[PDB]
Amino acid sequence: TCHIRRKPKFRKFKLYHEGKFWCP
Repeated sequence: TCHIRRKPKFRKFKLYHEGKFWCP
């Protein structure tokens, strides 16, 4: 599922260890 208010952008580490959810 993909539901986010602020899509991922301008980030260094991808899929880091912070909340399992990567899909706006």
